[PDB]
This record gives sequence, structure tokens and C-alpha cells, in this order.
Amino acid sequence: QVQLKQSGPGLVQPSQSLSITCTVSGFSLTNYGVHWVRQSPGKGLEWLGVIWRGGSTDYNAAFMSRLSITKDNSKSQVFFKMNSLQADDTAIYYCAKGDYYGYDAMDSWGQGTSVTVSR
Amino acid sequence: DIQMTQSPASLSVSVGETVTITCRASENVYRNLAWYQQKQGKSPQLLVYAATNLADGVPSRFSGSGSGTQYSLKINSLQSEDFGSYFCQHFWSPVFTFGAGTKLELK
Amino acid sequence: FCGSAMATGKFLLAYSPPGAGVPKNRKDAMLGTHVIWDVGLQSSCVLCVPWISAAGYVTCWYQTNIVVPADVQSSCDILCFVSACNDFSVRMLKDTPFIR
Amino acid sequence: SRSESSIENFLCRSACVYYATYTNNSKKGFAEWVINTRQVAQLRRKLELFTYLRFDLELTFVITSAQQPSTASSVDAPVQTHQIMYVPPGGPVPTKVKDYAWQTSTNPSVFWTEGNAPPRMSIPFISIGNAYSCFYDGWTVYGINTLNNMGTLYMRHVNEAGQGPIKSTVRIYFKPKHVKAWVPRPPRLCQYEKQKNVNFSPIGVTTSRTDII
Amino acid sequence: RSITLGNSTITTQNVVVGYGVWPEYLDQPTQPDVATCRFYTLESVQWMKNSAGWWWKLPDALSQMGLFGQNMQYHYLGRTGYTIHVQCNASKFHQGCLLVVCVPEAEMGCSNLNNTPEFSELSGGDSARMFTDTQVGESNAKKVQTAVWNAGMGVGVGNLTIFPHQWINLRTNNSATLVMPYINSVPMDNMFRHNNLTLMIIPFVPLNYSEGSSPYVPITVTIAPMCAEYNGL
Amino acid sequence: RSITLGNSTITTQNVVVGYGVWPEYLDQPTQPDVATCRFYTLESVQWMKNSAGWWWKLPDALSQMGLFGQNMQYHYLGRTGYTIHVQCNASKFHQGCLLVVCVPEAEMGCSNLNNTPEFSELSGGDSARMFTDTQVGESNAKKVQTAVWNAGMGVGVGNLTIFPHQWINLRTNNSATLVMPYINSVPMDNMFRHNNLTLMIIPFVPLNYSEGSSPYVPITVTIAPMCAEYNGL
Repeated sequence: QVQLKQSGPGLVQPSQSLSITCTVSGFSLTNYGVHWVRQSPGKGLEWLGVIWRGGSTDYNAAFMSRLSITKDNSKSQVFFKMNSLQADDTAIYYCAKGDYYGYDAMDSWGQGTSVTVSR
Repeated sequence: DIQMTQSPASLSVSVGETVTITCRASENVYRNLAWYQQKQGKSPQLLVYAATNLADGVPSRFSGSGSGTQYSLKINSLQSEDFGSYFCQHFWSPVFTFGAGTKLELK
Repeated sequence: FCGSAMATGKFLLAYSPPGAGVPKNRKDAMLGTHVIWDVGLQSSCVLCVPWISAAGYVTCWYQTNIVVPADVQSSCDILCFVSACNDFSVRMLKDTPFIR
Repeated sequence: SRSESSIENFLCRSACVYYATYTNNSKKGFAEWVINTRQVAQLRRKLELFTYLRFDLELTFVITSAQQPSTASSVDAPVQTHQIMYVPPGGPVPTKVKDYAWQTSTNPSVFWTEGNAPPRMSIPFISIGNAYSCFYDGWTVYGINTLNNMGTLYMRHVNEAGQGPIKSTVRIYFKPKHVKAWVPRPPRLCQYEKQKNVNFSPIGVTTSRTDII
Repeated sequence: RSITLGNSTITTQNVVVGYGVWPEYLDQPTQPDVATCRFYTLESVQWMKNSAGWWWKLPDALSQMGLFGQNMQYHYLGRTGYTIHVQCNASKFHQGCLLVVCVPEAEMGCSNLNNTPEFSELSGGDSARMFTDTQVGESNAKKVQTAVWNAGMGVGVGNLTIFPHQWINLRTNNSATLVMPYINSVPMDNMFRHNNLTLMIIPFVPLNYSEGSSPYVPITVTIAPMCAEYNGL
Repeated sequence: RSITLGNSTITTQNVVVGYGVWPEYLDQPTQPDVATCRFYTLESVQWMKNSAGWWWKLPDALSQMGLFGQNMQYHYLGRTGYTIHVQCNASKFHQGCLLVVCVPEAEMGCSNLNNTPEFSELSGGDSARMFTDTQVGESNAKKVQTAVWNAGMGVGVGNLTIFPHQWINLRTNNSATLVMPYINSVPMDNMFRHNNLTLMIIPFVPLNYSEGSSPYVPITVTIAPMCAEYNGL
């Protein structure tokens, strides 16, 4: 069964906002949560945030004030937004669903949209 | 939070050996661990979840064992499609922190 | 069910009335009139349905997969039979259209 | 000898459920207890074997006194008198010692001097439903069940003292009567964490031995 | 064999009934029976080797199921009984053992020690929530403590046979059947803020097979309401 | 006086029934009676001085009316009877005369001499289409020829008393009541492509009043289906 996919802006200027939308297929947002993982060549993989199936979110401590993840159960989409975009954010951003048999692990991942923050 | 120190940083084997990759946690996580495999420039895949259980389509060569703060993963016989990167992740409590990472060269 | 004796499974046999649409999903095929067919118990399911001169659908759905033991093939097949249950009432004979 | 395991002989016992202190002069000395079943950890386990209970209630109070250190000049006090007010579910609630809710008419309260038999009183089965509910899988906030609410008890002095302070303790005793039980349940394994809900931390099933043989 | 209700038919060949009573009937109530008494078959779950268990909340699982979901929203009160058919189909080369319980008033506990679990974590509408064989971490937002050996209710999981149950042992048996009456303190209660039952399926002896057999055994749960009556004009 | 059906009640104090027969009953048909037998009261039209007439198509006017609109779409065939209550309330200072007919199979004619009238011009769903006292022009797209003195059916409007009718004369009478059976060639017919009845209200002697009285007399039409049965499983 076919799974989620995303579409992003590609590249941003510094001190600008980033907005990626991950759209899903075949499952509902009332039964699963979606995690946001950032793969970096310098610092490795890191977990940015999550929105649970109830509507509650829980973000990382270092990216607390800059992040905001929301979703819609009807159109089956999740929107997340990061702001002020410094030089370390040159990475690729994944969306991946959680709750693999109720164990809170990543089932299947998006294709990933690599961003470049420089001019 | 809690940091996952994964050792060794890299390995160089051939086809058909027994390898062991360990990662140690800062405190107890009560077997809340997941293992991943990432190939060259693609999305990582779930390999072993809850530190013993295998995934859906993962073959029976892989094995994970451990409890408490010490965990390990084993491949009894390597193949040509089994090299790449391997990471370990706890999902005990936010913030979830991945491991450092290890690589297999298959020389 | 023209398959092995070691294979089990379950099937839906949904019938939509004239006027109602074809079900596009197993769940609203379950909400219409249906018969759940257990393969491991019985090997033949009989269904009665009126037929008049939309006019109905006899869609059939998977309930569960086909569980099978070792050294048994999994690809089985199903035959379909048709007959006349009660008395038809024919009238106004004509010639057949299956001719030149 | 099979009769001492009956429900009447298993649940109709007396237990010390509450213990509070109050003094007369301190302008906020009066006791308070919301009547419930989840107070003491032992009686909670003996009632959590069943789901629906239905009992009358019979309470006994053992009130005693203690002389606080006064200033000087030959303190001598008469015999004290206490008032134990019972508020039904949905009644007026006092907040101070001198309040209108003590002098009301629909709250039955007992009056008791010191040096006599302790003041028993008996509360009937008050509910809209046909039984109490020890467990509730549903919302009202999750798992509250506002239907089994038995009331509140209030204690205070009715003497004003000018020369010496007096504090007093009270031990409320609890005794069901004519008990009926339905829908038996497995006994709780984990320890009790909170009073309101059924929260726990997971523990092993049985204490461990060395090997199977 | 081949029992039918309304416009649906299942096929059987031992039934354990409630606490000894059969479900029966009692402003004035109305009694609808044609459009409710039918077999609502939920979708099938997969029993793998490393499985842990499933649970459904019973007057929540049929909340979108046909006209029974319309009588839950249009009417305020109501009372029902149930008839639960569980049947899993495996060959003679598989092995395992399930425990099928129907717990009344299964109040569960949150993983966070101060809160109560939120609404989406207790019950899935016609979708099974799953057990785990580990602990659930405490510092999260709000989730159910779902370690399987304590059954989510703080009680030892071996003693869950006191509720009305039935064993499914793949060596000898194949299916289970429960008939459950209406067990509540009030004679007619709301159907949206209260789940008076809970259907649990727990694998004690886990599944096993040799290499070559099909690696899953599907379970099918079929519920049919008996003796339903509501409150309205 | 104060007759009730289902969960609705009207108030009356002479009834003309059909062609002499009372409406009665006859794959196999199903017979629903609780959720259909009630009074569906359409909204009230205004009778002014320069009025011309109104018409409704009868198994089209109740197409959005409650559960009767659900049985028209979910079931394919069906047959019904009707019970039409017409009552207009005027004082003793008004005057006029209405003719209340229930025509079976009232096939109407288009204003354009080559086409047939389109769907939206023949029947309004619970909204009255109106007559005119002039001609409708021919060169338009598609409309109904609705000169009132030919009744839209090419027939002299004085002779419309042969169908079952009733007079409402404001000097002596106030209301009318018709009971109409199922009149069709086939014993059970479709309810979307066929309107077997037509309710007409035509003012012969038009309204009059002095200066000061209320310049309109509202008419209220209340329909209730009798002995309905459909075709389905």
C-alpha cells in the first residue's frame, strides 16, 4: 500500500521561514502520529518534533521557539514551519509516521527534501 | 536527556562473517530501542524494533539482544545488500536521540 | 472453491440492489446485504437473487488472506454457477440475435 | 466452616479512615472530610474486588482533647461540646468557623459533650443509581462518575474560650451494613499511587526464584 | 450452522453466556429490532510471531457502523446486549493459544502518573489498539500504560479468567463465542460518554510455524447487538 | 377534531373520497408505516386580488420532505395514496371562490410548439408554480403554456369538475379535504420519472375586500401519505 510523500520550497534565504507539507495516503491521521527527522552531514540524524494522533504536539528543546507543527484530519496533511533559519540548517528533512504496532517507531519515511540556506 | 554512544565507528568485513554492533545508553530505557539501516542517499528503513523483534520484511539473518542500558545487534552471515549505515534510537522519552552511526565497507 | 484442502480463508459476497451503487470499499460492502463465506468450513455457497428484464451487482471481496501450510500452493481458483431458482415466466417469443 | 467467607462477614468491619486536628481560637480550626472509599489503602483493596456495591453506612467518632499552652493565671475550663455536621450531596458548604452554613435546617448534625459514649450516627444509601460504582470507564474528565457522591463531614467546637486554647483530634470510623456485591474482579497487583485514578507503574507478576526446577 | 440476522449470514459449527443470564428487554422507551440486529464484522487483524494483544471498546466500535451509528447520535440514552463471534483460521501446522475476555468497566491507567489518558488513546472507532511487551515512557504528552503483563489495569494478567472468557487453542479449537448482557448500575445510560464493556485478545503462548508456512493468522471479530432499546419520542 | 398521525397534529371540524374507493394495500414488497404516515405541511401561498392559480405535482412535492424523501431515492419502485387538506382562513368581510381539483395524469403542453417543457418548469419541489391570465410567448427557450382559462392541458377550464374536486366558497365554507387512491396502469411504478397526480387551485370568482381589511388570504396545503409500500430487500 502506497505511503506518504512531501513537497518543499527547495532553498531559502537566511533569516527566512521554511514551510514543508507532508501529504499521506492509505491511512488516517486519527490513528498515527508523524515525526520530523533531520539528516545532517555534520551532526548526524536528529529528531525535531512530533504531532500525536490526538492533536497534541511535542517539540525538541533546542528548537522549541522556532518550530510549529500542525495537521488536519480531513485533507490528510501535516504542516510544519521553522523560522530564522541560520547557517547550520543545510540538511534534508524527512517526514515519517509513527506507532508501528503501538511501539512508537518510524514505519516508513518520505522521500526527503534537501534544503540549502545560503545566498 | 539521554545519549546513545554507538561503537565501533566503522567496520570492514567480507561476505559471510559474524558481526556485532553495540550502543550503550546513558540510563535505563526498558528495551525501548529501534535499529535502522540506511543505504547510499535514501530514506532509512526500520530493521529491529523493541530490541528483539524483527520488522515485517526483514530476513531472519538479523538479530537484536540486550536489556537495560546495553544493547547489541548481530548478523550471522553477511550478504552483498547488507552494507551501509546503521543507527540505534531510543523511543523511551522525548527528546529522542539517535546514535552516532557505524559503516560497513564489505572489503 | 476449487483449491486445496489445507487452505483456509474468508470471503464476502455483497449484492447491491437495483438503484444502489456499486460499493467502492469493503466496509460499505459489509453494510449492504452480504454473506460471509468461510472456505475452511464449507466448499460451496449458494445465493438467491431476483433478475428482471442499473440492475444489480454481485461484487465479491477479500475478508482475510489465504492461510496455507508448508509445501502447499497458494494460488487457488473459484468456479461460478447459474441456474433458475423458482419458475421464470417467459412471454412474447422472438428470434435469437446470436446469428448472422 | 464456610460461613466466615460470606460477604457480610468480609466487609462489615470497622476501620479508622480519617484523623484530623482542629483548635478553637485560631479562627480557621475546623475539620473536613469528603466521604469516599479510596482513603486508606487496605479498605480500598477489599472493595476493589467487586465492581458494584450497595451498602448503608454507620459512622462513629472518637473525639478527645488536649490543652495547649496558655499564658498564665489559673486556667479552668468547663466540659467541652462538639458539633459534627453532615452535608448531603448538593448542600451548603462552610468556609469559616462562624458561618451561615452551620445554622441551617437540612443538614443533620449531632451535638456531644465530653465524657460520654462516642457519638454514633447512621447514613442510609443515598444515590440516584441502583448501586455504587467502584469503577467507571467513561467521562463525567476521565473516570470520575459524579453519581456516587455521599457527602461531607464537618467538625467544630461550640464553646468560646477566653483563657486557654484547646486543640482536639478526631478519629472517624467506618462500617458498612447490609452489603450486596456484584461483578467480582481480580485483586490489584501494583501499588496504589494516587487517590483519584487508577494510575500505576508496572511491576513483575510474582517474586522470582532461581530456576524452574 | 449458517445463522442469519437481518440481511447478513455467518457460518459456525460451544457458547459461553454472560454471568448466567440471557439478554432480554426491561418517558417510555422505543424498541427497534430490524435495522440493528445484524452482524457488524470488523476488519481483520494479523497475528504475527512477535504480537502482544488487541483491545476494543464495545459501544464505541460500532459508532460508525451503519444505522447503529445513527441511533447513537439521534437518541440520548439506550441499552444493548452483545453476541461476539471470534474466529481465527490457521492450518494444522501452526500453534498458539489466545485468551478472549470481555471485561465490563475496564478503567485503564495513563502512563503519565498525574493525568488521565486522552480520548484518542483509549478507543479506536472500529480499529484495534494494541498492547506492547515493554513499558511506555512517562514524560510524553498523554498515553495509556500498556504493558501486557499488567493488562493496562494494574492487575496481574493471569487472573483475567474471572470475567467471562473462552480459550482458543489451535491444536483442538478454532473459535470462541460470547453472549454478554447489559451490566450497568443505572437501567438506561448514555452511549457516548460510557463504554460498559471491553473485548481483549491476548496471546499467552505465541505463534510458531516452520519455514514455508504463511507467517500470519488473521483474526475476525463479528459483533451483533441483541435486545436494544432507546429513549425518545 | 384534532386528528393526529405519527408525531404531528392538525385540527378540523365533509370529505370527498376518490373515485369511490378507499386507499388500501395490495420479489416481495415491504410495508413501512411509522415514518411515512404523518402530515407534511407545505408553506403557505398568498391569494391576492390579481391572482391566477397554483399547481403542485404530488409525488414530487414531498421529495425533500423528511424520510419520505429518503425512501424515494433508496427504493426503486413504490405506490402511495394521499390525503390532502386545504384550508384558507379569511374573515367574514372577504369574498371569493376557489376550485380545488386533484387531476390524475395531467400532461401539460409547452409554449414552443415543437418541444416539450423542461424539468424545472413543470414541477417545483415543495414550491408552487403559478398560472397566468395571458399567453406565454413562443420564441423563448422552453416554458409551459400556462393560460389559466385552458388550464395548461388544452381543455376548457370550466369542465375540470369531472375529476374529484371540492368547492371552497368563503361565504359558507372554509376548507376542502380530498382522499385519493393510487391510479396507475402498472401495480407498482417508479417515483422519480412519473407524477401520477396534480393538485390545482383556481380562483374563479376573485378576491375582494374593502379598504382597511388585510389584502391577502393565505392558503395552507397539508398532505399525508396513506398505505405506502415499496420494493426492496
